[PDB]
Amino acid sequence: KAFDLVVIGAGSGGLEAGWNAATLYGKRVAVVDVQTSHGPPFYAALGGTCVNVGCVPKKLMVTGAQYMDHLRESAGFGWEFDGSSVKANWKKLIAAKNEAVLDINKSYEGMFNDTEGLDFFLGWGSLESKNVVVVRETADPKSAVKERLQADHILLATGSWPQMPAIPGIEHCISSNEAFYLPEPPRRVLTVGGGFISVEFAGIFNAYKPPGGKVTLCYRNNLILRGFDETIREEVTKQLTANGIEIMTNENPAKVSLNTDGSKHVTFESGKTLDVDVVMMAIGRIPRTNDLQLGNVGVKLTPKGGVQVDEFSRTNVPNIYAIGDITDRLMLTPVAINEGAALVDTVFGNKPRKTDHTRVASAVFSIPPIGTCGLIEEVAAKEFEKVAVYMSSFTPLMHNISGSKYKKFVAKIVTNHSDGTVLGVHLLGDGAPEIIQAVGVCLRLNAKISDFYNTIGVHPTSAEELCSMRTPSYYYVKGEKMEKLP
Amino acid sequence: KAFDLVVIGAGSGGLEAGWNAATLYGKRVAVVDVQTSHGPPFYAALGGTCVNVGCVPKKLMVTGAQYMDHLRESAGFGWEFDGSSVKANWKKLIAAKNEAVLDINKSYEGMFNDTEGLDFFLGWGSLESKNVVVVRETADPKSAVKERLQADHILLATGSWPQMPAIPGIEHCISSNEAFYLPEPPRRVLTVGGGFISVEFAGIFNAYKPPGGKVTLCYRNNLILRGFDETIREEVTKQLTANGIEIMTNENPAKVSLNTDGSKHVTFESGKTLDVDVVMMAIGRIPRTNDLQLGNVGVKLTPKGGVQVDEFSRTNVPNIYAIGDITDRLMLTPVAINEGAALVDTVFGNKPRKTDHTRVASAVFSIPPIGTCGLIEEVAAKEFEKVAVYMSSFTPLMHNISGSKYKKFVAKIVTNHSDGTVLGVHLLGDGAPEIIQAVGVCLRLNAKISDFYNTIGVHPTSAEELCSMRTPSYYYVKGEKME
Ligand SMILES: Cc1cc2nc3c(=O)[nH]c(=O)nc-3n(C[C@H](O)[C@H](O)[C@H](O)COP(=O)(O)OP(=O)(O)OC[C@H]3O[C@@H](n4cnc5c(N)ncnc54)[C@H](O)[C@@H]3O)c2cc1C
Ligand SMILES: Cc1cc2nc3c(=O)[nH]c(=O)nc-3n(C[C@H](O)[C@H](O)[C@H](O)COP(=O)(O)OP(=O)(O)OC[C@H]3O[C@@H](n4cnc5c(N)ncnc54)[C@H](O)[C@@H]3O)c2cc1C
Ligand SMILES: Cc1nn(Cc2c(C)noc2C)c(=O)s1
Ligand SMILES: Cc1nn(Cc2c(C)noc2C)c(=O)s1
Ligand SMILES: Cc1nn(Cc2c(C)noc2C)c(=O)s1
Ligand SMILES: [Br-]
Ligand SMILES: [Mg+2]
Ligand SMILES: [Mg+2]
Repeated sequence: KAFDLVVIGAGSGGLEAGWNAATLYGKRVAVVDVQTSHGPPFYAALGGTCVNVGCVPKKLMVTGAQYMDHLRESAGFGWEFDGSSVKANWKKLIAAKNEAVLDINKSYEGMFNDTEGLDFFLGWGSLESKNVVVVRETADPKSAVKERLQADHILLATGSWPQMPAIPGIEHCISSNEAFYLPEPPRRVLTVGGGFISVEFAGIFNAYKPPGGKVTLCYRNNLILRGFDETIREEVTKQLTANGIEIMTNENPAKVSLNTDGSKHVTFESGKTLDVDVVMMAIGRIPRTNDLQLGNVGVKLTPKGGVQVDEFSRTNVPNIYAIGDITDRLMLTPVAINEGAALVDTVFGNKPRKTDHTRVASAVFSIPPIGTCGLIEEVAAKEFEKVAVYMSSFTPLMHNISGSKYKKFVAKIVTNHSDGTVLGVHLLGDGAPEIIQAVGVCLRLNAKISDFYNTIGVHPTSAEELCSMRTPSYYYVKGEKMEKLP
Repeated sequence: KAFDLVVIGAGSGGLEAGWNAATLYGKRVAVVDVQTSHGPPFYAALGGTCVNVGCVPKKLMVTGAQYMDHLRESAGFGWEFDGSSVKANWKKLIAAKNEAVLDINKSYEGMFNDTEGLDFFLGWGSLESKNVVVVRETADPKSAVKERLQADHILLATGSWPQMPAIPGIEHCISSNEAFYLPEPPRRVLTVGGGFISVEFAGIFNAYKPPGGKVTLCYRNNLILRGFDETIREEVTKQLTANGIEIMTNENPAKVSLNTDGSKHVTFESGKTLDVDVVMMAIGRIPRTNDLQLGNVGVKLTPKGGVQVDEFSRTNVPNIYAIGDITDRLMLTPVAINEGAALVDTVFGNKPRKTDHTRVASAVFSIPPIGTCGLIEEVAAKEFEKVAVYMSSFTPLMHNISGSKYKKFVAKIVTNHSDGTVLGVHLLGDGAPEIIQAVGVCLRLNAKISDFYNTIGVHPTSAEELCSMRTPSYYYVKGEKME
């Protein structure tokens, strides 16, 4: 019942911290989660949000959705078929995804049993005191104590949870959590939000919709994918539109009612209406702090609800740390993992290390996908006197043959024009997520535009475009956009 | 007519050199090629081997061949269709490829029309003297003179040509050149060679073969793709086999005769026999120096037939340079292009530059594909006291669902273990050619394994494997493997 480390949440960050502590420093670790395998009622489970209702299932489902493009595109390369026999069996996709996620759930179970002093506890973690975690049967603080855990160090890794706008008929709407388990693919769906989860799911639904189906994505402002490169935001919008997805910008649901047939009558703030079979809210995720009872030990939260941390993932309470989505910064699995590894190398390995939250490669499995690392030009332009933008945007040849002429590949490099240093790389097109990973290493090594253009291309690839840009397309000078320097 | 530079071969390296000399250095430039557009009789043409009968068309045809796998694999993700109603129309593929190649031919035609001081001449270029290129009607040096071009500077850029073994019945065999123009897809095809062209064409033929067809690849040695990472060589063998390609290793054609029905009767050195519709020789490519009459100026060749060059692409004759495959070093379009730029910068820019032929990212568009940059471990292990190998090999999750459970993604990093410097990165699996490009930039920046494993992964990707390897799988210490 006494542990070097107690971790609340057996997710991306929590398991990395847990496993590393146990196996790298022979430490004694307790990991708490509410559920041992994916799905209702708690959705996240052993493995965390990414494994159960996140990156893993989403990617399998986006891969499934990609086959709609492959069938259509194959014809240009001489593939012949009756397009009339083509059906997208959503139920098969969901059962395959479920089997894949369950096997990972079982993978982690074996990990805990096989591993000395690494123990899993089922139930709800909360803080009783500085050095005691209590595991309860429910999220209610009043429920039975399954366990009392003595902790030299406590790690909070409870991640995040979908925010559902408090509108009349929100109970008719789902989140990404329920999207993973729909028994049937919606004919008509409204994905609410302009971020990666809304965009990815619009893609998935668009491929699996029954005949005369329609995917509508709404976003409360003017242009989806805030924080992404502007060229890419406008291009993804076009390419989603080109593939039959209806993008409603400057629109936001005001309420939902059930029609008598069980469909959803959506009324927008603008007064517009839309009938859909599914309303999926993806307007944001919020740190899961409530249920930990942070009032009991005085862990400080931010003006946004995230556990306040320093560079070393330390709370205001010594021995108590927080990593991943609960910190409400970059909500990415590899960041959570990095923070967990760093924390344990600091606290248990006597090798202090801080996660670098700059120059993080990330992706959107939009169709087609985004791969990005480092600063967008608007952000670079406020920090640096002289910023150069290099841009190549063209439909690759195979997509002239495929018939998908709308699939422009976009490659942008943003530099500090004073020394050539690459500040950001932004890709839109097939392969972008794979291309961008080694770009992350390049940025860690402080690569300049001349390091890219002096490297010999791999031909033929989209990636070689990154090694073919020698001349800026335009600049920002003291924040001002212009074709040419003074 | 008088030119600052005459370029023989309007190819990857020749066009880079010509354009750079004309537009960046304001030189007057002549370029010669034997054909204005792709295909028979001379196959390569304006644009070079890559455009006409290489990288460009082959990548399109592999993309086409990849849909066979997308067809089968879609079913695991719930796609449901009439499997018996699906046909691979090779005629449509070839027509789509031809239009794509012709469009490039035409744009090069336009580039010559619209670029002042860059002139294209049609026919066969050779050296009359050290400042005179003669353009003639045919490869025969007694053929009619079309032009005589006075040249301050001459660039040899004629590329390479398929090697055909002097065996009985060679005339009943084709090379990659003819493979691009087969009117119908062969039911039975033997690809001869373990190199990238044989492997890539085996994948193309395998996808478009008519019902009950069969692709056989034969190679003289024990394991295909010599020069590639050994783990990758064994996996690509297994993955080709799993997709119905017969890999005949330690086998080589002794002779070919025609069966009565016009099919090819192949006799292997081992006595073995195989009847096929097509025999594609992909056993090598040799520099195209015969037709250049280099004996007229005394340009030094190797016994191989390549033009010998210093690191600046200089022949033993001043004002005569060679770049690209004719130099028989690295036969890649981007290397030829790099050599052309470096030469012109050197000669016309007084900006002296040599192409680094080390740490060049390359690909094989096998199914699945390879991406590689830098040294394989066996090579590193001879040149370094301590070599670490970081290896990750696993069927990615999507391929458990797709049913292609044979599709292991291999990621291998080879380091100098004394300081962690990455010497080589070798990838097998979907995306590998796209992943390896920015790896080339890493190796230029002398990336260490710690630069890889301290970089935060993009998830979920195959590429993140490169950033998830903290601990060597095994070592070479003074040439010896130690697990
Ligand atoms: C739809 C979707 C798609 C995504 N796609 C990607 C992607 O492609 N790439 C990417 O990098 N990221 C992606 N993410 C984000 C990624 O899932 C998260 O950043 C990551 O899982 C956060 O890790 P963590 O360690 O913060 O917590 P999580 O992995 O969320 O783990 C939290 C765990 O804590 C448990 N828990 C919560 N409260 C308690 C309690 N009181 N007691 C016990 N256990 C508790 C939960 O059951 C859960 O298992 C996606 C997210 C979603 C929702
Ligand atoms: C099937 C195949 C696939 C390939 N795939 C790839 C790949 O994916 N990626 C890659 O990087 N490389 C690839 N290559 C290699 C690439 O094509 C070559 O390395 C590149 O084209 C060589 O460029 P170059 O300038 O040396 O010559 P080339 O591009 O071959 O140009 C030589 C030109 O000279 C002309 N010529 C020859 N003799 C004469 C003469 N006497 N007078 C006038 N003109 C003449 C020819 O008509 C030709 O246009 C492939 C090669 C082949 C055969
Ligand atoms: C720094 C930057 N971040 N990103 C990607 C991203 C991530 C990760 N989460 O939200 C956005 C937007 C950019 O494109 S600039
Ligand atoms: C017709 C259909 N058959 N397929 C398989 C396929 C083909 C053929 N090319 O790309 C894919 C993917 C479908 O997904 S509908
Ligand atoms: C150095 C290395 N070069 N390569 C790729 C390659 C190329 C290009 N031509 O022959 C080989 C083999 C490796 O795999 S190790
Ligand atoms: Br061998
Ligand atoms: Mg245990
Ligand atoms: Mg001209």
